[PDB]
Amino acid sequence: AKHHPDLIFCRKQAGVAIGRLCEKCDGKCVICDSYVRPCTLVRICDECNYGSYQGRCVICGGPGVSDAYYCKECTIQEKDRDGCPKIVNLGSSKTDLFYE
Amino acid sequence: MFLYNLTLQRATGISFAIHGNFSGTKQQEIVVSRGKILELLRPDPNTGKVHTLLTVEVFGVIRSLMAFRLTGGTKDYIVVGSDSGRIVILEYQPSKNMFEKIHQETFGKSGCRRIVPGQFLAVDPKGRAVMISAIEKQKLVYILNRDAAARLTISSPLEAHKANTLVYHVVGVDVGFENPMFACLEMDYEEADNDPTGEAAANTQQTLTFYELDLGLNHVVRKYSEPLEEHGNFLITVPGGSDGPSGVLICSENYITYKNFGDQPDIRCPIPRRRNDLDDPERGMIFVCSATHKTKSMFFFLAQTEQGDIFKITLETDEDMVTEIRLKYFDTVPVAAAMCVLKTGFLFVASEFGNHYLYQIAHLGDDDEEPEFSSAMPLEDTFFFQPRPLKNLVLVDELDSLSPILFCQIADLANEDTPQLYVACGRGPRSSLRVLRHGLEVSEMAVSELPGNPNAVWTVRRHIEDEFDAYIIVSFVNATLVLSIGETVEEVTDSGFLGTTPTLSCSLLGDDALVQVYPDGIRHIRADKRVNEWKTPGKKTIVKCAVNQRQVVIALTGGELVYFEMDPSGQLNEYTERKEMSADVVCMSLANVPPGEQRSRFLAVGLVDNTVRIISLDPSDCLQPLSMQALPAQPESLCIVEMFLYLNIGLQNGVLLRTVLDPVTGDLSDTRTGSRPVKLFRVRMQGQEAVLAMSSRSWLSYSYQSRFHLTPLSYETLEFASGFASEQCPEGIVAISTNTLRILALEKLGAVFNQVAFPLQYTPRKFVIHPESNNLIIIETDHNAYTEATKAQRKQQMAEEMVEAAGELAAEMAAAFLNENLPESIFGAPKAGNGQWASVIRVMNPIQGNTLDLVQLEQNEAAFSVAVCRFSNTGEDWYVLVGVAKDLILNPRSVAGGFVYTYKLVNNGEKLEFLHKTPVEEVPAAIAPFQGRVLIGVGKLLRVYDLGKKKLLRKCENKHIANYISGIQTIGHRVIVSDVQESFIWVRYKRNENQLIIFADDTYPRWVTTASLLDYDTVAGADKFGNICVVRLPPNTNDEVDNGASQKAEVIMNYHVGETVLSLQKTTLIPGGSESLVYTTLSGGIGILVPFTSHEDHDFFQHVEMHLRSEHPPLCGRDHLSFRSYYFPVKNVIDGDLCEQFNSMEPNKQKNVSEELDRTPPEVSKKLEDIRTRYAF
Amino acid sequence: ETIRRQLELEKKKKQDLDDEEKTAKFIEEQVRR
RNA sequence: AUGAUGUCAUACUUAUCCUGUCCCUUUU
RNA sequence: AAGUGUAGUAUCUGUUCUUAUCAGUUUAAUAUCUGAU
Repeated sequence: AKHHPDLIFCRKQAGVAIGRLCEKCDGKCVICDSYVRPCTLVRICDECNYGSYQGRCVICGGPGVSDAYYCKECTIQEKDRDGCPKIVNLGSSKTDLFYE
Repeated sequence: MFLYNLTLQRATGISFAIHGNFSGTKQQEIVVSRGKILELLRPDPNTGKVHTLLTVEVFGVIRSLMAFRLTGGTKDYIVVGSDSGRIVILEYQPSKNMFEKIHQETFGKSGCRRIVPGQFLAVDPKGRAVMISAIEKQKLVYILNRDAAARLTISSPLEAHKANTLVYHVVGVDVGFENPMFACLEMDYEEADNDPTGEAAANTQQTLTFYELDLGLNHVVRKYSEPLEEHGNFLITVPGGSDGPSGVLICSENYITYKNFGDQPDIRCPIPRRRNDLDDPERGMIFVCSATHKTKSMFFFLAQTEQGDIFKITLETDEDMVTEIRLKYFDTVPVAAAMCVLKTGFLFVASEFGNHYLYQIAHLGDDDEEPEFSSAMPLEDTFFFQPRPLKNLVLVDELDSLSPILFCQIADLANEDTPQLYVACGRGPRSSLRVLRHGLEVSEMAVSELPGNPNAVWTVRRHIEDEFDAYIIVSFVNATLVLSIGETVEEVTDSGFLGTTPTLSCSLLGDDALVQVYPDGIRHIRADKRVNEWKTPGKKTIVKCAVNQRQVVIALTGGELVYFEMDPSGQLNEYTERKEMSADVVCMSLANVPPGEQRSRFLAVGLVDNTVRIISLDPSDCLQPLSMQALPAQPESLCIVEMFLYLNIGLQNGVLLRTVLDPVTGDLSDTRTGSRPVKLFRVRMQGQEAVLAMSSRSWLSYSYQSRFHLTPLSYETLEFASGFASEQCPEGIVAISTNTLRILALEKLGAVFNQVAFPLQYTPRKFVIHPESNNLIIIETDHNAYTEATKAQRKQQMAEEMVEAAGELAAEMAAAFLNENLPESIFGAPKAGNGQWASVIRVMNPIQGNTLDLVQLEQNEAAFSVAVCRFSNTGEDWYVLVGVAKDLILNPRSVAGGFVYTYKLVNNGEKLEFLHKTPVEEVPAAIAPFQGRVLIGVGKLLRVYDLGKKKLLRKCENKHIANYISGIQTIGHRVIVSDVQESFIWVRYKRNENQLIIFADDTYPRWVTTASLLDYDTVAGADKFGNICVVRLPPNTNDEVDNGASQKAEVIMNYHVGETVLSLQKTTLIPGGSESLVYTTLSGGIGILVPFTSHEDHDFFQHVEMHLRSEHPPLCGRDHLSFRSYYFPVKNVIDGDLCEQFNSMEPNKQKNVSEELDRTPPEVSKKLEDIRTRYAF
Repeated sequence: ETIRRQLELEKKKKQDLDDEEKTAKFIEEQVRR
């Protein structure tokens, strides 16, 4: 991501699941990282949601509230048809913040 | 140049085909998939006529079409594989007549990528799963499951990525509720990718990989792998379970192999060949297509070969294994692209070129003298086939669908003003020069001369239960006659009219009661022998009348009208009022009693003072005016009809006015039907009521997919009209012409254009119009074939070879091979050759169908271009220059030499003579005039030659061409040269110095296939990749001259045509309209691009497109911006095809569009119809 | 501010409608010929 | 008369970011 | 006379190669580096 270049997207095969984003990251684009002009809905991976992994935030990684969508800039650029955009990695962010 | 796309004729070619009960009823439907449009057909079981039940533009590249039927259902889904990575499962909606998207799931990126699934799509037999596979490195398996509400839920897909595995095809295995399996003909490419010696490239055999989708493991796995002897071409799943055994029959070059699963062995059967066939021995045979007739008793397959000979495969099955493969010559069919064996004994065979076919399955393949070649029958040697005509099939109908339109010329080649579109399409024996004309062909059932001066015609039935016509009244100038319609048309007098004078009207008043009106008065003749007459009080003459289902209005002189009501007991009650109009009535209109109402609400009356008025016919406002309407001309007639109704009125001029039906008059529309009076009558066709015209042309307007549309009838003018119906005549027009009768009928309800072709021998290349003779010279050239003299030489050689066998020598069978020449069009053209080709010059009468002149080239020759023009040094001798090439080849290793035969074309433009024969250098592909000289393209050289004594003296040469001269457009001073790999280039030819110099070039390249001169600096060109562009030179172009080149031009127009266009000569279509660019397509479509003459109109169209992009998107999941910008981006092109969905859009979508546009939905409809009326026919 | 263009837009629409009516009348007169 | 070097300061960009938890380690 | 942290970038200050050659790595080529006179 623009805020977290050291992140690793899942890039898994798409499923039939609809994801949700954390309330703190409400409205943020999953790929474009923008805040306006959404086009398409976000599809979660099959393994990306199974029990405890169900209901988590796509980008924020926390408990989701609202249903997310792909940014229109990402949809027109043929970017929304990619793999599962689940943030599997968690590093270089919120690591030492718990220490503070 | 803001152009607007307009599709006049949709694509008729069939690319994919499926057959099944998709309508959810007992009827069997046929789903056809063209290049960019889907269609659903429900042909007549009894009538045997194929009607286009539904046609919807997919807005995408339909690459695969496979059906689906869930377990325990009675309605089949439709899997639509597109160029996009979205797998779509749609379902029919006959209640709304719209294709409903049941499920849509994204799989990958866009574009027909190698790693993009869409090249192969399969559905299992159990209906439990579907599979999508790309050309390589992709395989997804989607699971279908029934919901509690019977909602087909698409589960997540299974990943089956197999690297370095190229999939040749896919098919479903047979499983009776067990672990299903899917078969694919895979080929490994990774091993040969690391073989510099080239050895591992060979010994790389394709293998049948059967992957099992374990329902328990929920993951695909390589279940079985089985190599084959040679590479295959197609697969067919033998149905298993309770019906037949499991297995997959694979066709390969001169072989068909049944190798089922388990311990079953491989059974082989070679492909037969034609006995003493003139084809090449090195050319093998492959299964072009195959269908299966699954029955509860047994199952057979019908497979078409490369030569079109449809063979009948029967799977001889043992107790638990395959016994043998029984093949038999079923029939001889054309080059088959798809085959569907539907119920009720029907076989829909769609060819890759030419009209479709729909035969009746009469013989089951057995009980005949034809032999059955079986896999157990040894041979060493192939079983020679004895072809014959259609013995087991009968051709019921033929779906025209004019496909490959190689060339096109839209001009008044005939003596008429309505220009004809001479369009050549076909493939060798399937040649057809269709002179398309915008109209409707009325099948003349019968015609009979009427004496005197016939004035009017009407047709009244016998009773309410009568399913056919009973009486036909013909009002002469001084009398009226009646005829009884009972398959015995003769005189009739016992009807009860007593009309010794001309009658003003005659119809069926009640369920069986007749109501006649003559100038003497009215006469009600009930079902019994009774005729209640009612005289006209006073000297006022009956001016007009109008009947209804339960009401009858009469109009005398001075605007004195009278009403009559049909009582429930059959009594005719006279109106209790004397309604006086503003003036005398030129005509009146009255609607029919609907099912719910007992009479009409409003009734129309037009005065002689050019004004119409509708008055309430109800009792609350009886004889009360309701709404006025302006008439700028003398009203000629009036008519109202349903389909949501409308009111039409023909004026005294050659034009008419239509408006919406309501308590008041709404919008207004007009079109010149005209140079004749606008007469109108009622008719009923296609299960819909409509208005039949009577003017200079019979414009027959009817609803066409929720949209009014009208074309004229291709016949003489009609003076009076009425409907006729019987057992022989389902629904037709009984019409009175000038002293003649005509019982015509037009079933073709597909509003488009009618045509009749003049076929040829070889496939066409181009056309040249003879100006003085008004003839047409077509260059018939087809490669991979032999000449007629070549065929004779080969036949003589084969005859000598057969006679050299000395087989009791005494076998007098060679005469049958020498004399009995099978039909090249019916039994196929036995042609071959890797480099052998053939050409033929032909000049034929366009109005006629005869070839006035024919000329044959050599056997090793091949034509590429032709033209006709006069020489500057010569007089009025319009010479025909035709270029051809010898020893050519599709592979990149052919040139040999080029020849430009100099045809004389004399004797009143009807006598060709190739005097001069100047030889070319490379491969000639162009010839045109320029300053009286002949500008020709010799490869990468432009030669301006002058017609000499021996050969065209090359008076000037230019060597600036990049790859090869693909097109040459001769401007007044410049010349547009379009290369094969490079874009257009404008070159100026200084005549004083005699030097050609490239004036500029293009920025983006395009494989130009055709071209057109738009203006003095604008040039339009197609693209081999399916694009159409328009380059306009700037004002600063240095016409005087002395990254690649100096001067460059800009791209002023860009739009994806969707289908490969190959002809563009936009000029003037419907006379009185604005000129436009008519563009053809290789898939049988003729569209028209026209400009937006208003910035406000451009903004309105842009807003409409921006709204429709999100309101009513396509079903294939492709985006309009992507569907239009596939090869190159869009540049000022408004896709009117997507705009046409506003008429078919839902009501909520219509309201949303009207709100976003700040106008009415009928406002948008009128705005859309205005462009079609102004710029098209 | 947009109301001014809206009034001007309606005026231009009426002018274009009158021009289209004249063009249709001319085309009808030509078709009569 | 451009540069390489790297302790030590300085401006900037990523619409960067403050309630984040042991809901999961319960191995002897 | 107040800002917290997570990654990266540039402009500032101080120092160094008149080593003649050969071979190699590396470089687009230099350069740098590695061994001998």
